[PDB]
Amino acid sequence: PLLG
Amino acid sequence: VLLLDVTPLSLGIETMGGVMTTLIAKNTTIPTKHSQVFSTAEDNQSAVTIHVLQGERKRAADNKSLGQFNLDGINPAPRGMPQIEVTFDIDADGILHVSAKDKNSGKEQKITIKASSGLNEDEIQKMVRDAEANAEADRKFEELVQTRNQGDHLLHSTRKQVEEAGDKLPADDKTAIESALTALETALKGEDKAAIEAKMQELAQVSQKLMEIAQ
Repeated sequence: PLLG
Repeated sequence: VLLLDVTPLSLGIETMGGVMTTLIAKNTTIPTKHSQVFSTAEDNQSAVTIHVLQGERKRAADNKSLGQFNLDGINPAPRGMPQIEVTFDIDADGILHVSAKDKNSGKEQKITIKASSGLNEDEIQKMVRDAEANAEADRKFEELVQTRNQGDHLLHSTRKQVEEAGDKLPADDKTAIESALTALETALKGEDKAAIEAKMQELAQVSQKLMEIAQ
């Protein structure tokens, strides 16, 4: 559920 | 009705590891609105890239790019704490509105994607064909990205806990844990699922005192  | 307007392919975004996370599933009837809350990959991250994807492949790179856009102005925080709500909204006219809202800083950024964007009737069948053709490979990639994000979580959480611990941790434990974290960081760069799990296992075998202290 993480974005860079 | 004799007719349904439906999505021929999954719509979603790229998440950490270059995976497609689906917000609107294949064969969804329009109009439709779905949202999911995402967070930051790194400590003190000031912005997210929203990369919008159409397709059925697990690898972000193997799907059709509908566009991307940034949401800046994220306030300094530990990774995983900011709440970035992503909304995909397809109206009656088949236009896709994508929004990212920071639930702290209230900031919003959108991209609008015309009903005509993305893959043509043929490319859709070629994409659906590839999904099922490369299904085994997409599973293997999926559990490598899972393994990688578990190792990255273990790396980051362990460094945090070594610090909170300070003098409480025997020198012997710290040397052993420090060596294992270096070895795990190195293996996380690579592609070898087995080598990541081996370094994760080393860190867990040597970390028992640190885990007691983190109590």
